[PDB]
Amino acid sequence: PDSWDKDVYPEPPRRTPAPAPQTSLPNPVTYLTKIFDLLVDRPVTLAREFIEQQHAKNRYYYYHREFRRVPDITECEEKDILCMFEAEMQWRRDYKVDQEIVNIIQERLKACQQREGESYRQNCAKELEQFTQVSKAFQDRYSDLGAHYSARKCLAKQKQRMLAERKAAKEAAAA
Amino acid sequence: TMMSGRPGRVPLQFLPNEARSLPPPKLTDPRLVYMGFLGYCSGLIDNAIRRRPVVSAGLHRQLLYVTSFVFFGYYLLKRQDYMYALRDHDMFAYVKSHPEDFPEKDKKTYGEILEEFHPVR
Amino acid sequence: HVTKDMFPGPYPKTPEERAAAAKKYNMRVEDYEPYPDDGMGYGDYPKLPDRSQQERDPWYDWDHPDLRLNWGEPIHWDLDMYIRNRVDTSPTPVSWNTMCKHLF
Amino acid sequence: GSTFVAYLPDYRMQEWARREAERLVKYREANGLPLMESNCFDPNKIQLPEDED
Amino acid sequence: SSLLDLIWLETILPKTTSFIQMKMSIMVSNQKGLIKLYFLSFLITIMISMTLFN
Amino acid sequence: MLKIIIPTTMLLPMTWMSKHNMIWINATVHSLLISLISLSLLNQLGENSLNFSLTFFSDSLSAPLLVLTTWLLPLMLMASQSHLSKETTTRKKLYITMLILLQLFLIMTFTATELILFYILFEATLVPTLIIITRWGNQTERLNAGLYFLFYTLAGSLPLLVALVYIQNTTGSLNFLIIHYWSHPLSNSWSNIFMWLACIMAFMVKMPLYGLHLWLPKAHVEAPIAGSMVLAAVLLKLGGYGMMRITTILNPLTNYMAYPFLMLSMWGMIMTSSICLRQTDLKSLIAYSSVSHMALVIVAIMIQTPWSFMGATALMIAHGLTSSMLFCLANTNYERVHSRTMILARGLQTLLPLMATWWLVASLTNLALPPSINLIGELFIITASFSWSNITIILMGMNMMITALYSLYMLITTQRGKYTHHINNIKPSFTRENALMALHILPLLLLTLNPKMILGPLY
Amino acid sequence: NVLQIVRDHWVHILVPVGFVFGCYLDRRSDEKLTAFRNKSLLFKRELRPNEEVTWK
Amino acid sequence: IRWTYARSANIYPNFRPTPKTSLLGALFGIGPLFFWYYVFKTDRDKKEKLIQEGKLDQTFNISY
Amino acid sequence: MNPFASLTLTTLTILTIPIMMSNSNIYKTNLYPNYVKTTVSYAFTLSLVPLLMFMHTGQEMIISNWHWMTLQTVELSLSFKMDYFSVMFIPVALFVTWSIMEFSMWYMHSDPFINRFFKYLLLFLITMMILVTANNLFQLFIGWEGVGIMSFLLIGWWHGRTDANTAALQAILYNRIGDIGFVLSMAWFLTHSNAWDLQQIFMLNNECPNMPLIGLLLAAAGKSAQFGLHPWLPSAMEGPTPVSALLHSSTMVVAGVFLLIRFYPLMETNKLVQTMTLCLGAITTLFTALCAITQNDIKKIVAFSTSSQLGLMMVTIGINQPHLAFLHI
Ligand SMILES: CCCCCCCCCCCCCCCCCC(=O)OC[C@H](COP(=O)([O-])OCC(O)COP(=O)([O-])OC[C@@H](COC(=O)CCCCCCCCCCCCCCCCC)OC(=O)CCCCCCCCCCCCCCCCC)OC(=O)CCCCCCCCCCCCCCCCC
Ligand SMILES: CCCCCCCCCCCCCCCCC[C@@H](O)O[C@H](CO[C@H](O)CCCCCCCCCCCCCCC)COP(=O)(O)OCC[N+](C)(C)C
Ligand SMILES: CCCCCCCC/C=C\CCCCCCCC(=O)O[C@H](COC(=O)CCCCCCC/C=C/CCCCCCCC)COP(=O)(O)OCCN
Repeated sequence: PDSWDKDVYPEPPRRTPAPAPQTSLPNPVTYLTKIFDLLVDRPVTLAREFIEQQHAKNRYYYYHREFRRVPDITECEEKDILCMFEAEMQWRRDYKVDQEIVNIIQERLKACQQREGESYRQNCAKELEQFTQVSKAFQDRYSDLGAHYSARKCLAKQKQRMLAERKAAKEAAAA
Repeated sequence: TMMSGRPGRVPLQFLPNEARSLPPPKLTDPRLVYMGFLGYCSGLIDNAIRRRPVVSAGLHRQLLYVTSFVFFGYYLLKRQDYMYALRDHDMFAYVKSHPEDFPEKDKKTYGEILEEFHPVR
Repeated sequence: HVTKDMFPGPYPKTPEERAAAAKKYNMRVEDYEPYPDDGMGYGDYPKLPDRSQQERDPWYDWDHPDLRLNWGEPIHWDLDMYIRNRVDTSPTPVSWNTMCKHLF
Repeated sequence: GSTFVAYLPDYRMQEWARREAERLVKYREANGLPLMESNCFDPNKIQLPEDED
Repeated sequence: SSLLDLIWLETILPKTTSFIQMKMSIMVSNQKGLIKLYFLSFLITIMISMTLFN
Repeated sequence: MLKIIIPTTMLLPMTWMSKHNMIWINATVHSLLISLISLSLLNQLGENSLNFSLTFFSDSLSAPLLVLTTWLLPLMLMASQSHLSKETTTRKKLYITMLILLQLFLIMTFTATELILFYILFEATLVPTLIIITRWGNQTERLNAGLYFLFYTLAGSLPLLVALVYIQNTTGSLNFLIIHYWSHPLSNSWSNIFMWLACIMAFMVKMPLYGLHLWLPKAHVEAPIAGSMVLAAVLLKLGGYGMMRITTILNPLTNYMAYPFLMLSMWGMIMTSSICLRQTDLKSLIAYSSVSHMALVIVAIMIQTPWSFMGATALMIAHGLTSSMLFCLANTNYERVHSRTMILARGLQTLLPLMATWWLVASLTNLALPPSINLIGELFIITASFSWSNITIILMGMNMMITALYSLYMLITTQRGKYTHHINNIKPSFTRENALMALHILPLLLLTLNPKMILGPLY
Repeated sequence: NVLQIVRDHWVHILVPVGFVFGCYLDRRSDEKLTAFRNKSLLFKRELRPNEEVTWK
Repeated sequence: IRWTYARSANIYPNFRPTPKTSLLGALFGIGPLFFWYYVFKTDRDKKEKLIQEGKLDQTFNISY
Repeated sequence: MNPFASLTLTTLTILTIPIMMSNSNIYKTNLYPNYVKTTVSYAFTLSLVPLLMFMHTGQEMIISNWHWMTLQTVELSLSFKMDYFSVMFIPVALFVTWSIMEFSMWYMHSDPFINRFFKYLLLFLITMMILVTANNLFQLFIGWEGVGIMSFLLIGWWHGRTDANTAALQAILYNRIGDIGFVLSMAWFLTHSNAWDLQQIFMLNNECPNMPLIGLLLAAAGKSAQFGLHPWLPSAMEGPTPVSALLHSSTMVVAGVFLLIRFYPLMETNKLVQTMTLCLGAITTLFTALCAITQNDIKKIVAFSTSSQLGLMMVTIGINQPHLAFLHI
């Protein structure tokens, strides 16, 4: 269905083997499914076509809102409140975006697990690795900020992380 | 602050002439309407005390209370605004005449300011 | 309709007020026994037997058949603890210590 | 009032965040970028304090 | 209910404050109305102020 | 925001100029209209807030509380309509005026851009409820209950004024936006410790914290039905709202100053729940259950994590609705028996079956049955505490267990068994009471369908 | 009957009048804080040919 | 009426500070609080030490 | 397309129609029990088809239809799992319930509130279906609490009897003791695996630690009336015979064993928890059989027989044979 992008939500070909009856006994499954189509799937499709043509009679559009990039907290003065406000709003929007990214990865992982069945432990290694990477990135970015999270606290956390990394690298090089 | 000893102050002036250079308060000022409401409440209490119909005992007396409260409130607002203008004028004059006590702080960016981070756990 | 003087009061110290409290609580003077005079504020109220409400006579025509109480009789301090829906102290065919030893 | 609350416009920007996230993951997967980045702000813009200890 | 809520938690904050305030009020207000003691205390506090805050 | 305040103020001249036999009708109609208007505030943004003016603003945390406060007044009027039948018209108008003033003060309290204005209105709310409790109270202990309720709060809140003026003198402003944006860490100093205590105690005494909760059972037992309603639904949430707003400036001291309080709640939410098992008064039982729930909310606020905050907001809303419903039920029983004791009226399901259904639904909501918002808040706070420390669950679990017990106790003692023989003045339930219970319960199950409206700004 | 029911039902007009008056007060406040209209860095937009203000 | 009044409002006027009541109140009101405080302080200190040492394996711990 | 999903959801959808009609006029007549029984029979004969489809091919599906809410990185949605266990347990449960309601139309003929009794039976059936088909821990907890509260309501059917009330409260007490462990497991899973959806829990836990499985075992012991928490099941005989026959003998009780079956991939990676499960099952079955040996009331004897069977099923769970335990269910 064109309602969603296929690349964002990748799916396997899932080829299905053709029926190969071995005995002469007619399986009731096929009779039940045929009567199911005849009694359910036809009126439903008819009503959907009617509704779709009614919608086609009156078409109107809605658009995705675009946001312009604004200077962030690292290029903000100490007590300048306006640019601080803009940086805080931009940081919050970015935060929501990363939360939705993690949501997409988690949905991918769950779908892989259910689809591959009892071979999931070997057939979903790639999704598990992607989820591990995204989870590590998100935990590094936004964990332990607190209930009153803000851009300055995230910046301070990132700065102390760079301090730790720089000290460790200097010590290893000078070891 | 103690602006009692401010030089060039007339001993008993409610409003000096230099107070006429400021924008007068509007008649629809919320403070004036509040003063009128206080006058109306005073009239209602007066009617209640004398054991009279509270809402409609004397319309003339309630009108007099409202008008007197509005008059005095307008004058009080003028005086208060003038006093605050004087305070700000003295503030700015002093900071202008004493640059050594109010140095310009070097504007520093957050990207070069190290703030300690306390994790919440 | 309740006056000030029939409400529970302080621990009785003289036999006169002891008999007065027994009369207030609708029980015999010889049967009346207040709680000990310690810090806990039991006070005037009588120390009724710790028997549960379940083991009361099921054939007596009580005024409250479900709770098996009579109107006007003194009420146990812990009545809500024994209401036949909670802990009961009815005798059991085997002694308590034997049952505990066997299960343990 | 219940109907009014049910059909409130998405002022919280849920679908906007969904669509932005979809475009970002599509771009980063097409060009090979490693999905989310560990650093929220680029290190080129932070002036770190030299220790010289 | 009885020991903690009805006895000790009531003893600590409310009852202690009430007892202290009642006792202090009794001590402060219990004067016979004699100007003799009043002016004696006036003299004492005058000398205390003279000898203590300078 | 003035579109809500101005009609509430106009409620007073309407009430005072109404006919001698039409005050209730107009009061209820226009209170419901004001609630409908205030429903618009639920539309919130993931961004900062809806900053109406320099004096008022709204947030995703203030919106549910404002909607609940506006919805409460019609219910309080319907509850108070019964027992004020033999009252003079002037005194009924005074009572309605007190209710309207209390609602107005709460409405301007929950917006409160600036902390000193918040304190002014949050202390102004003390007067109408005190007058309600000490004037239209049945018992002779109403005076002592009013004194306790007044003095606990005033003793708690007096150092808060000093702390707030000190904050304004040092930092320079008390506007919440500037306070959040210019927030700075608190150094580990004795001065800062006493600063923290002054800023926190005023709100923690009104939650109420365990050990500071002596005033609540009294103020609940001696108050009339409207007083119990308002003090159980919204006036308890003033402390939680205050702590949620004020904790932005207390970091990182709160990381270790919260230990004495957490314990007091973590143990307290157990102890009071056990108190509920042995109670001879319905009102006292519900008051102690309220203390337990608010102790859990205190734990959630002191943990200071996002899930904790959303759980605390949801629990505040759900507890307010359920407690008001339970107190309405208890008052309906009292107006028939005039005794306010649990063991006198028994077997009421045989006599009043729909009231028995209302009792069952109220108990199930208080029992935190899924998927009600009560359980949503309870579970969120439990998970956040589990992340705080894996051992907490033990206490939490115990409380949950005990909770269910006493709830069903309250359901079984009053409604099941054999009816008491000598009570024969049990008239069939009126339409007014049944409508009150329906208007209490339907919003809970409706909010269950859209939890995001009551999960706070951190959703 | 008009001029008879009015003396009893004029009081129902007060609250809706308060609401509309309330709306006007909110609008008055909005005009004052127009110091940054079409001046925020995020929403800096060139006006339409027949536009004077971004919002009112 | 007597039972309810004795259960509710006749406790404090008949309450006298005694060594038994004082000791029981101190125990039952202070012991549990400090005991739970010690337990939780030890647990959280151990967790903080493990976090600082880096040996905790907090992977996938996103919601807190 | 794919009638599996449509029929599987249609069974649960039509199981709820008489609940909506409970305010209609049919609820005030004597035809309501027959109406509910016919609805249950139709639901069973409709549900017989997806089981046939699975038998032919092995069809399994997850249906995440309604999105309840999203909490940062967690997403809670209305998801139904229709794997082998669900599509096999639904027809058996519906058949048993149909037989029980047909029997109750005779057993409870003299009860003035018979329509309320059938309404309660249908509500319990709906909550059990919700529990069985649940895909995330929140929906499963919803069903877990629904079956328990419906058991409380049905045991105390004669509210004028003190023993019925105390038995119902006892059942609530023991089930809440199990709920402690259930909530511990939910908190652990959302804290560590960052999801309540079963697929993520299965992916992220290759070597499940002791604590979540301990919580699950405690919940299963509480609801299945194991040795530590057994007396509630025999005391739950204060209720009517039809209620005991369906709720306490063959359906609600097996909830704990079913929960342990649902999480069998994680159970097989823990060796201590399996040992505890086996030991608890063995003590439960022997203690209950020993009790049933000398009992004199027939209902109590069959209750102890059911408890012994549940203990045997837990023993099967302990030795890592989940499908055999489901077959025994
Ligand atoms: C942000 C705040 C917003 C609002 C501000 C709040 C205050 C507002 C009002 C302030 C005071 C002004 C009026 C008070 C005068 C007192 C008179 C009185 O008692 O009432 C009788 C009178 C009616 O009775 P009556 O038939 O004439 O004769 C009866 C006798 O008078 C007397 O009858 P009686 O003697 O037979 O009965 C005795 C009774 C009567 O005794 C009393 O009622 C005394 C009055 C209360 C004392 C007020 C003291 C001063 C005000 C303090 C305000 C504090 C605010 C801070 C919050 C804390 C609250 C304590 O006393 C008792 O029952 C004793 C029991 C004690 C109970 C507890 C006491 C609590 C009192 C605290 C009240 C505070 C608020 C008052 C609200 C208004 C009350 C009228 O009431 C009125 O008519 C006045 C009400 C307002 C009139 C509205 C007209 C406007 C409508 C048309 C224009 C539309 C406007 C919009 C414009 C656009 C439209 C086109
Ligand atoms: C009694 C006998 C039975 C008769 C009834 C039989 C029929 C059964 C139907 C009853 C419930 C069955 C469940 C069916 C649910 C369908 C409706 C639901 O899906 O809508 C919800 C909508 O419900 C509302 O969100 C919740 C109601 C609002 C709650 C406010 C309460 C009213 C105000 C009163 C004062 C409040 C006081 C407390 C302070 C807050 C959630 O929808 P959502 O997925 O999201 O999006 C809607 C569609 N969009 C995408 C176009 C927007
Ligand atoms: C239920 C009743 C509860 C009542 C409230 C209990 C909490 C009491 C809070 C403490 C009282 C004083 C608060 C002061 C307001 C905060 C302002 C502040 O913190 O500024 C400090 C000032 O701090 C103080 O001065 C506080 C001193 C305390 C004096 C009053 C003592 C009151 C009793 C204290 C012990 C009880 C507190 C906890 C009680 C718990 C509730 C029972 C720094 O001032 P500087 O001198 O300029 O800085 C020094 C560097 N140049």
